[PDB]
Amino acid sequence: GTLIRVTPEQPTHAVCVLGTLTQLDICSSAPTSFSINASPGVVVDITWPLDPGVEVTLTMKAASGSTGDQKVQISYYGPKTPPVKALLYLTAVEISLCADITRTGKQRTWTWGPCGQGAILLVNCDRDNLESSAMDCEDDEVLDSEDLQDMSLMTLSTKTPKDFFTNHTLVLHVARSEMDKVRVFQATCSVVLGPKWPSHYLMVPGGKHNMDFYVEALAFPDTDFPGLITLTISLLDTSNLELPEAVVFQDSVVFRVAPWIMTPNTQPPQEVYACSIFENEDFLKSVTTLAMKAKCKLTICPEEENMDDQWMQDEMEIGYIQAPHKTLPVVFDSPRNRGLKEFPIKRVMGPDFGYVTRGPQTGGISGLDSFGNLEVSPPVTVRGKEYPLGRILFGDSCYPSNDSRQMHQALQDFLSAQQVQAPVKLYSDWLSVGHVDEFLSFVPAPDRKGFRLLLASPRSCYKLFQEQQNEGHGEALLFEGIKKKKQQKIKNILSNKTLREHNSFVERCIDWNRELLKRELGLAESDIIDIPQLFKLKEFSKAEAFFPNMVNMLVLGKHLGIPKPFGPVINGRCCLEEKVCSLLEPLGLQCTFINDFFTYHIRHGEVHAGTNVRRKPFSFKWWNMVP
Amino acid sequence: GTLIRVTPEQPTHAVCVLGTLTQLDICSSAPTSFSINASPGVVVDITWPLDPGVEVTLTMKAASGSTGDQKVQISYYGPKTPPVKALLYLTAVEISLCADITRTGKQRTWTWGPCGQGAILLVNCDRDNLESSAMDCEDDEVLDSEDLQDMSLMTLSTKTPKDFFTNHTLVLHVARSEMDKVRVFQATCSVVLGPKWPSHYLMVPGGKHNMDFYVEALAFPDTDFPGLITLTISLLDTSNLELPEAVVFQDSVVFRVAPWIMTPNTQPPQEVYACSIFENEDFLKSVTTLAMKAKCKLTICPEEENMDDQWMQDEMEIGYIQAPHKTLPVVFDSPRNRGLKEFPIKRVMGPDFGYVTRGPQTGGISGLDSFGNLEVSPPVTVRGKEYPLGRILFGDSCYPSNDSRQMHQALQDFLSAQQVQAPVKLYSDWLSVGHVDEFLSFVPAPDRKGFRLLLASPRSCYKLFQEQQNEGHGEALLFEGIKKKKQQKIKNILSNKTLREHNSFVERCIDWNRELLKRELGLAESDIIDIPQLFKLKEFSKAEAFFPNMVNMLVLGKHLGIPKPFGPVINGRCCLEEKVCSLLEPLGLQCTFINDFFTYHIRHGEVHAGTNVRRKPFSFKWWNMVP
Amino acid sequence: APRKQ
Amino acid sequence: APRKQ
Ligand SMILES: [Ca+2]
Ligand SMILES: [Ca+2]
Ligand SMILES: [Ca+2]
Ligand SMILES: [Ca+2]
Ligand SMILES: [Ca+2]
Ligand SMILES: [Ca+2]
Ligand SMILES: [Ca+2]
Ligand SMILES: [Ca+2]
Ligand SMILES: [Ca+2]
Ligand SMILES: [Ca+2]
Repeated sequence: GTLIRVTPEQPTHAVCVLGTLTQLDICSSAPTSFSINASPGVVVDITWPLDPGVEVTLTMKAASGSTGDQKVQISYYGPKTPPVKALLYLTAVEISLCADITRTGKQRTWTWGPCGQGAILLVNCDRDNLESSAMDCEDDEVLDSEDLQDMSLMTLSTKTPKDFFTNHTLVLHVARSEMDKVRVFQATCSVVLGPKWPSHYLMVPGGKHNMDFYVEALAFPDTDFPGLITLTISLLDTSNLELPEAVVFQDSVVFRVAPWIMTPNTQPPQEVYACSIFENEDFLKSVTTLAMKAKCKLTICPEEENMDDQWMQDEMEIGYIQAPHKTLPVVFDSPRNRGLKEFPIKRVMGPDFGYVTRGPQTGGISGLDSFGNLEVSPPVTVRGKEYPLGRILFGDSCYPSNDSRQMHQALQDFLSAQQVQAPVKLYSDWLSVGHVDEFLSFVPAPDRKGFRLLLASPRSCYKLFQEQQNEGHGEALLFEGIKKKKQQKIKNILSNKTLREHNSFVERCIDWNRELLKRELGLAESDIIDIPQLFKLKEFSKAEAFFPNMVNMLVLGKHLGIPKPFGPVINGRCCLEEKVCSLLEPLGLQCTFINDFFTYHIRHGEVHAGTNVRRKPFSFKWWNMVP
Repeated sequence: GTLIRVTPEQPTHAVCVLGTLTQLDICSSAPTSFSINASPGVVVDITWPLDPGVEVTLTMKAASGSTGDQKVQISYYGPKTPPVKALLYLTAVEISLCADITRTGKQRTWTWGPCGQGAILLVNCDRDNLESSAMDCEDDEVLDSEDLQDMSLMTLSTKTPKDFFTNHTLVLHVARSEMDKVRVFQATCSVVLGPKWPSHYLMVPGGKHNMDFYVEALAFPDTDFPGLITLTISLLDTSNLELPEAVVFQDSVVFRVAPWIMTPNTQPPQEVYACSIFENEDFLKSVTTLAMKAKCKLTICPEEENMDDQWMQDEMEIGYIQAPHKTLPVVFDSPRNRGLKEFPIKRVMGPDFGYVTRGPQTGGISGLDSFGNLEVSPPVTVRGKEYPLGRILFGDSCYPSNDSRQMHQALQDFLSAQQVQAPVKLYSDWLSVGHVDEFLSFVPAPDRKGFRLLLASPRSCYKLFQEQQNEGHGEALLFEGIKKKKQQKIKNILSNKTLREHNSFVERCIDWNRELLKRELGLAESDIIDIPQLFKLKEFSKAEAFFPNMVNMLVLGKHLGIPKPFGPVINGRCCLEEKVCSLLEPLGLQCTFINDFFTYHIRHGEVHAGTNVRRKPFSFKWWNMVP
Repeated sequence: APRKQ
Repeated sequence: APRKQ
């Protein structure tokens, strides 16, 4: 909005940007009545009394070809008074700062949802740079033409008289509070805005001109950053050599920085990870077979890079970032920093594969920072509230004590700041290792919501072994088929009252989470399958799997890589495998039981813990959510 | 929610907290049909088939007098099968964690507005402690009984069997992410929760018991703290000496920390501040007279404490914090830290007077951190959106450059985090000093919205002097009455084309803000009064008042302390005073013109700049807003 | 004591 | 290489 003060003493000169509201003040400097006459290019909506509440608004149809090429003449008059004119010389210009605010096709507010508005900005956190180590957004150069594919286009369209920028100048700027989070390049690329440059005078010729910019974000939404970046163009009147520049017009574009998003087990797999180059090759054969069946790329981290760290699940989580112009996978690199420390940075980050990390990197970390403790539900609607990308799930204690663990707060805060998968804390700290993947998994299903929640279940396994005993198999041996292990009979397992007490307490820990998941994910019992599973309490009364933890499985669409439990063999078959098959095969799932005993199981993890998976991003666009 | 698994092999024992949902699993461990029979204290809503989708929910009317004093017998049966019973022994208890969630009278979500819910917590930032220096919330003791008046009451009501806590224990806790922001005391006071203590085992006797806690907040809402604190009670089953504790029940209270709130010039004044013990006493006489007229306490900072710093406006802003149980004034101490550095801490902070500060305290600061640049509008409704406590206003540049100033980002972020008065940045950086109070003020009015916005106006003053010249007074002298000053004639002021150019540019800077205020505060022209005021550009083309800046006034209800302009004397009276009077007297305002020339004006400030005011808090309760 | 420095 | 330490 602008209010131009017109005067009979002096003619006034003014610029009018198309799309702006221009009013006249006729009264303040008048000498009883007035009339207005203007050139055809000016539409004056409002003969009239010289009264202060008379709203006179000027509208201009097109950009001026010359400065002052439109005129307004206000003739004041009275009963005995010959007319007195005031002159206003107008120059109209077009100043449009443009971005993809409809989110398909290149107010000043970023709004969520399908009817919303606001452009998207990607954190430029991959490495298209040929033989480099850094993320692309770390320097202030565009070093590759394909890097620009990651960036957001913004264009300044101007239409002015040929001499307009003799006396006016345009400046592009970003608030100092946001300059550290964005970098803007001008294309014909050189930086115009960025971490030490909050403003830049644009060099723009008169007439019609179009100037393209490319914008990269430098930081993910976080505690300290809601995720919005505003870029502003200001038109400055520099007509007076003995006076400071005066702002004539400002316009803005607001971008939202795209969140980091995880993919549930119900998303189709694209690539499997194992770092199974260590001591054993038959585990690796099985997962390789499964990957083939599932049509996945397969990548393996060798012993020389492993440093004997076999837990491919724990050091990273492969998510993605998504904009209308570009979607790419992005590895969240856990601070756990064991043998696999370098793998995400050296082997997973690369062209069109982004990187993020959080938390302290040389200590101050726990087991619950391992990303076996970081999972995500399938899409879910909870008491009317839709969660179309699911809800992040991570394990905690039920209350903080001297002996309890949590995922580091920096990680927790980063996940919640990616508002999109509204995290839910579960209770995993009762486990020795402490990971949600030790008691839950999700698998696809053809009916009802499209998945099942699988939970480890001591109840189910006691039921199974009791039925087997009732049918005369009390002598059948748990751990049949194992070289070096105490074989144990079903009857002695059942009669062990301390084992029963242990598993009763575990059942209680899992049941707490069952009801938590039910509330927070809106699940019914019909969404849930119990997988027969025994545990034992050991050091600090922390729970460990009694036999291979079958819930800690690899889910490759309908192909499942389930730890081989080595259960009692009844009518030629392990009754545990048999039970699991009877539960999952009716869903169309194919269960492969993988020997992981002396390589994973014995070192406190199973198939899921020794592998990782990159999965297809959701088709649903995160910005269409209303978090 | 809880799902109890009943078994014919073993009777089960369970606790039920009143107000909780308890279901039975009848099927999982059944031996075709079942029936249920329970004691009168159990209501069982659900003869029936042994089918998994049969929902059996137990409700208990009152707390148990003895453990297991309520029973449920599930008799299973079939065509050829005599009944088989399963036993469930129930103990009901009452565990209520209570707070003032209706906000008058001592779900788990804090919601805004008159129909909302959630208790309020005050930052305990005053000093009730007798002869002390620290804020009360800095230690972990309640040192005075009146300190508790600032704190929020939370009560744990429990009703159990006499022996219940033999085998159960209650723990009170706060997330580690929030423990640094709250401290909780148990009353009979000793700390139970706080910065290094996130959890505490409560010592609670069986039967009926009520335990009061008092809660203080330790930090204001900020960038890093949305303002919510959750305190949780957990009931733990400690029945088994060979197993970890098991959570049976949790309940929570969510508190919101009360924001820091400012008071506009339309709020009735309560206390006036000046540190007018320096060289001159007649200035001080006038403000003292005004304070008396306005029925205000008056406090003055002496030269020995001043260190010759006379700008009482700049080092502080007196706001307040508000809860249903307590409202107190709170000084925001600016980091500017000149001669008045100690005044807020030593003289203003005290019993029922809080303290807050922000920003770096030994450098890194600008003039726009002086609190002459921090103001607030009256209540305002802007295109339907209500701002019942007004909108904070502070001055900025129009864009960031090497030579531009801003208020420090820590201050800006703190103001916006007190969401309640949704700050608006104005353009003050064109001024030498750089403060919004140099071009605007608000005064009460009896009609229309209840105020006027006053803006400094070179237009008005040129109009005034021109009319005076037209009426034959061109010889009249600006600065009549001043000892040591170049007197200047109206005719020469008007003919000075450079002065006119300067004031034309200033008019442009003020007009930018006029339209900004119009948009952001929803103002019409009829809300605005122009006060005649000339400026000049000096060092770095920065604007300074040509004569005493009349808008920089002290507003004490209908009593105004306006800098004496010493304008041209026409028909026995300064025509500027006369003009201002003609503008303000029709509103019921009484204008006192105060000589501040050689003491304030000459040192780049006026009456508002040399004083400060504490005003009555809004009656409207901030929590009833929907920001 | 100028208001500005 | 235990999963836990
Ligand atoms: Ca780059
Ligand atoms: Ca890139
Ligand atoms: Ca790492
Ligand atoms: Ca790329
Ligand atoms: Ca994971
Ligand atoms: Ca204290
Ligand atoms: Ca206190
Ligand atoms: Ca200070
Ligand atoms: Ca107090
Ligand atoms: Ca102030």
